[PDB]
Amino acid sequence: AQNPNCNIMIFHPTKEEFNDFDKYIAYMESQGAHRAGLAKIIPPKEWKARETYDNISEILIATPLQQVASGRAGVFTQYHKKKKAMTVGEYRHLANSKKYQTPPHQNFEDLERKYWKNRIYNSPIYGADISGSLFDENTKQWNLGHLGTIQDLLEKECGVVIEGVNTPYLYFGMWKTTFAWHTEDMDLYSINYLHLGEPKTWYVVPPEHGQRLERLARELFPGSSRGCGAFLRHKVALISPTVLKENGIPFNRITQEAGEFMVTFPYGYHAGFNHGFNCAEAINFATPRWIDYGKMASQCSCGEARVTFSMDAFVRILQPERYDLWKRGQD
Ligand SMILES: O=C(O)CNC(=O)C(=O)O
Ligand SMILES: [Mg+2]
Ligand code: NI
Ligand SMILES: [Zn+2]
Repeated sequence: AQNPNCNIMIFHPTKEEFNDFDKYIAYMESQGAHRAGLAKIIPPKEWKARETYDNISEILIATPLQQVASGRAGVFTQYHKKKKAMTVGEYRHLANSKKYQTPPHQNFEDLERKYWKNRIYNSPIYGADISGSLFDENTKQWNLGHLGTIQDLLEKECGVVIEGVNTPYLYFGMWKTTFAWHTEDMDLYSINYLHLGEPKTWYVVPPEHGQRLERLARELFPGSSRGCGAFLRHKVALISPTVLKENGIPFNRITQEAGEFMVTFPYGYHAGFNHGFNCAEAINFATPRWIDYGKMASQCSCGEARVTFSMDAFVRILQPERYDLWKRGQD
């Protein structure tokens, strides 16, 4: 078996290898990359997502989210308070302010220490989940707005034709902005490109060990666990690397820099934080190997996780028994 310790793998495709997205994903899996839950892909040196970022300040963040924490430094939840709209130029100036900017630090490890020590004491503002793309339409390779759709993958593998669409989302981050522990909707893949700015640190649990993270989460967030059988779908819980190590949970970490892709694999739990002002683009995707994970994915029926139009069809086709109760949660 390839990559039996489930290490995060880093790939350096040539421009020739960068032509066929599906083929490259299947290659990475042939090398065991999925066992980690996360891989890094460094694009060929000749490739570019777009010519410049010089004109992005006019994008609107309609609903910036203030991420307010509760708990202790290593075990906390976050709630998202909605704020007034602001442009990306306004948000960048806020991120660079004395109140919100990245502190002085020695290197990524010192910064990671400072994040886990101090995150809970601040409420950074995250411009998350903004439909749109920053890839130039002329970028033909690994353009996250031109990928084959999940509905077309389900049709090709299973014959069934369903409604729904599959589009990217932009994320504008600042120091301490945080993504809670989660897998993707319907345990899909994700791909994330860091267009610009400061890094993003990721933590990941191997898919084969995801249930160990779930059992710890039930112990650490026991009222949330009684409220919902899949409360990590709410995307609010944080657990630090120190706490994961104290509880024997297998995990890995890696820092993504501007210009780099990350792929998350089906049922790869991940969490992380931004080092400073940045912009990422991400989208979900499927391969044939996902189908079985989609059939088995947990679902939030408490009603909190409240997810897309397109996920309806996935549930209806892959999980017809759940259909009914999951749509009672979503209506
Ligand atoms: O970048 C972020 O805030 C969150 N992104 C993801 O969880 C992802 O790409 O799967
Ligand atoms: Mg603009
Ligand atoms: Ni994700
Ligand atoms: Zn729920």
